[PDB]
Amino acid sequence: GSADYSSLTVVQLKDLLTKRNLSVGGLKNELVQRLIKDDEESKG
Repeated sequence: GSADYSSLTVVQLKDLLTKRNLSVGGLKNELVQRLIKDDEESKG
């Protein structure tokens, strides 16, 4: 009922990815997919 990257504004998606040593390349949805796809995969 909250999630994170789910749908931040392109400014936040770029902000977390910028600080994540990983930027977001693509449209707003691509940004959303980059954070969630990168977040779902990267996780011990």
